[PDB]
Amino acid sequence: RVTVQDAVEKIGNRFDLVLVAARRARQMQVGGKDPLVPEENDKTTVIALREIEEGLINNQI
Amino acid sequence: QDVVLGLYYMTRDCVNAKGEGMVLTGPKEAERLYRSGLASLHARVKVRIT
Amino acid sequence: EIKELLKLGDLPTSGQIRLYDGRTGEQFERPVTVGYMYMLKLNHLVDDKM
Amino acid sequence: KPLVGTGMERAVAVDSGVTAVAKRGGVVQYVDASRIVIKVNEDEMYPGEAGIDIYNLTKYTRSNQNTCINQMPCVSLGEPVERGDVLADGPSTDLGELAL
Amino acid sequence: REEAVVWDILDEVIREHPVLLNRAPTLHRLGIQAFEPVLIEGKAIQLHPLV
Amino acid sequence: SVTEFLKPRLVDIEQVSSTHAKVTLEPLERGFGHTLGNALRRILLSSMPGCAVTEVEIDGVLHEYSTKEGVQEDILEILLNLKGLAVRVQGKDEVILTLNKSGIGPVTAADITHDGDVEIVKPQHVICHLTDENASISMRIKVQRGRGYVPASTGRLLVDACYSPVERIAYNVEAARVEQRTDLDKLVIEMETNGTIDPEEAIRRAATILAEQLEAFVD
Amino acid sequence: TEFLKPRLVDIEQVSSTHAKVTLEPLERGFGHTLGNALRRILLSSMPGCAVTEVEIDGVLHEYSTKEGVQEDILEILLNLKGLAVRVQGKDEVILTLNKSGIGPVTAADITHDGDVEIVKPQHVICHLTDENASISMRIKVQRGRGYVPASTRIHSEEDERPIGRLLVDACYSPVERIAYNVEAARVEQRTDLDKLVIEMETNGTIDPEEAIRRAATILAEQLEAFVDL
Repeated sequence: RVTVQDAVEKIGNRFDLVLVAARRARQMQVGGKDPLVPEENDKTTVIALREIEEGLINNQI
Repeated sequence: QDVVLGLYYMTRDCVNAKGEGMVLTGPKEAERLYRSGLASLHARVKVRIT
Repeated sequence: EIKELLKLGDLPTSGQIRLYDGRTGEQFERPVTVGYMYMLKLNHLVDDKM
Repeated sequence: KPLVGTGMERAVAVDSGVTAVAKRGGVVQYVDASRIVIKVNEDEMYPGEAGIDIYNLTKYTRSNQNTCINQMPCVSLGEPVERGDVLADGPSTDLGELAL
Repeated sequence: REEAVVWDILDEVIREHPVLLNRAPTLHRLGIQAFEPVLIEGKAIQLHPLV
Repeated sequence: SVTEFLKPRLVDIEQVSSTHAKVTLEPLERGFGHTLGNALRRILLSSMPGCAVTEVEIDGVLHEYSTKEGVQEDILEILLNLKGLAVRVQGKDEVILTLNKSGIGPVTAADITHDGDVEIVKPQHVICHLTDENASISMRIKVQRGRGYVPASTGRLLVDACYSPVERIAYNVEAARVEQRTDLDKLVIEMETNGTIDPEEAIRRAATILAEQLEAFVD
Repeated sequence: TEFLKPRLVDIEQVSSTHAKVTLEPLERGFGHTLGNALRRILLSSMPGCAVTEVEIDGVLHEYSTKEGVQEDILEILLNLKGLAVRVQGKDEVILTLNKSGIGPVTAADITHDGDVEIVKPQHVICHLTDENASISMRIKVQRGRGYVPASTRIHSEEDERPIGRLLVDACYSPVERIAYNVEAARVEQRTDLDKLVIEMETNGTIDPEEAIRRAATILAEQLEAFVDL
C-alpha cells in the first residue's frame, strides 16, 4: 500500500495527515508504543498510515 | 507513443480475418481464441459482455 | 539500384523479413525491416558518470 | 569498416595523419606490430643512404580524451608498397578506411 | 568488504524507503517526484516509462 | 556445476479462488521462466484432454435462427449458454443427456436427467428463463470427449467445443535473486478453470503430458 | 487420449560443424512447443569447453607486444577465445604450444593429446615474422556452461593471480545458431503428424545425438518441480 488518499478521507486537511502520521510514528519509534494495526515489519512510515485505515487515530491521541 | 500504437493496433477492425463472425461467451475464451491462433485479434465478433 | 543489388544477392527485395519471437517461436504479424546499420559507441558511457 | 559509407573515409583516414603512411616506395623488409620497416626501392632512394625506412609505430597510449590509440600493421612480410599506401591502421580505421 | 550478508540487509533497509528523483532543469512541481526503489544489477537508473 | 542447474521450489500456491490460482516458482535459471511458463501454457490452453458439450437438439428447431417463443433470451444465446456448462464424462466417447423443465421461471442445469454416469459439475448454471403460463422446454444435449478447443468449423445445432477446462492461463517472468546475482527468473503462472479440475492439479496433469514426450529422450 | 510420442529417427551431419536432426511423429502443437523449447535450451544450457587463462612466456599484460609477431598480444587473446576443443572426462586441462620460424601459427601446433581433441586444426593464433622468432605459451582450458566474463571470474577466484598471466573471457556454450521447422509426414495413413526438424550450427565439439538428449534431459528434470508440487 502507498496512496494515502483513504487516510486523507479521515484527516480532511492532508497537512494534518503528515503531522499526525509523524506524531504517531514517533510514539512508535521513540515513545516505545506499538501499533493497533497488525504490523508486518513495515516501516513506521507505513504502519502509521495503516493505523489511519483502522480509523482509530486523530491528533487527540 | 508505443503504448497507444499497440492499443490502436489491438482495437482496429479488419473486414477480412481468420475466425471472423463467430459468437463467444466472454473475454477469456476470446483470449484462448486469440492465443491459440484461432482468431485474429482485429477480427469482428459478437461476445457476451458484462 | 538497391533492389537490383538485393536481387543479385539471393535476398528478399522488399528488404523486410518475417521474424519470430524467441520467447515463444510465434511469428510476428507482418514482416519487419532487418539489415546492417552502422552504430557508434559514444564517449558518454555510464560508469564514467554514475 | 562501415559497410555503407561515402568514399570520404579513404581520405579522412589518410589525411588525418594518424595512419602511418609510406614515405617512399619499396618492399616490406620486416613487420612485428611494433616496427614496420621498408626496403625503399632505388628509384626513390637518396644515393648515400642505407635505403631503409623504419616506422616505429605508436602502441597503447592515452589520447587527450583517454581513449587508446594503438596503430596496427596492415602489411605482410615481403609485400610491395607504393608511396602513400597505408602501412599501418590507426585507431578507428582498417585498411585505411575510417571506421568509427 | 561487500560481504554476502550485506545485500540481505540492504534489501531490508530500502525495503520501503522512498527516494526522490529529479532531472534538471525542473520547471514544475512534477519535476521532482518520489519513488520506492527496487534494486538493480547494472548502473543506470531504471525509470518508469509513463513518468 | 557442469550438469547441476538450479531447481525451483513452489514459493506459493497463492490461492485466491477454487477457480483461480497464482502458482509461483523460484528460482529458475535465466530465461527458463518462459521456456517453461509458455511451454506449459501452450500445453494447457490447447492440448489438455477433456469433455464438453458438442451438439444440441432443442424441441423442434432447424437453426438457432428461429427465435422460438416462451424463452426470454433467444436460441443463439441458449446455444452459447449450453456451451458454458462444464461436464465430466466417465469412460465414454459421446453421451447424450436430456433436459426438460416447466412453469414460469428460470431453467438450470440441475434440471437435467442426471445419469450419475455423468456429473454436471456445476448444477446451478442457469440455462434460460421461461415467459408464459404454459412455458416448458425439452431438449437433448450431447456431451462428448475430446481435446483442446475446437471451433464451429466442422434438427441438430452444432457448437464449438470447450474440451480443455482452462478458462484462461497467463504467465510472467520477473526478476529474482540470490546472494550474488539477480539475473535469475521468477515465474508466475496464473490460471482460471471451469471447475472440472482444481488448477494446482491440472498443471500436474499438464506437466505430465509434457513429460511423456521427453520419456523417449531422457537418459 | 490418442498421443503419439516421438523418436529421434534421423540425423545428418552435413558438415564437421553443422547438422540436422529430426524428431518424429508429433501431435498438434508439440512440433512448436518442443520446437522452441529445445532451441531455447540448446542455446542457453549445452555445456562446453573454453579457453580460460593464457600464460605466454615473456608477456606481462594483455596490451603488450612480442618481437617478431604479427599481432598485439591482445589480438592473440581475441583469437584464442574462439578456439574450441573436446576434453575427455576432465574439468580442465593445460595445453602447451611452441613454434619457431617464420609463418603462421595454428592450432595444429598445440602439443596434442589423446584426451583433447581439436575441432579445426587450421584456426590461426598469429604469425611469426622473424627467422629467430618464437612463442611458447600454456593455454588453460576449463569445462563449463554459459558465458563467464573474466572480470567476474577473478572476482570469484579470491586469490591474487601472478604477474604475467593473461585472462580471457569464457564462452563455453558450443552452439552458435539453432533453427527449428515443422511439417506433416507419412505415418499410419493419417494427417497432422509433425516431423520436427531441428538443425544446428556449432563450434564442433559436440554431436546432436548427445545434444538433443541432453537438452531434453535438462528440460525433463527442470519440469519435475511442476509434477512434484
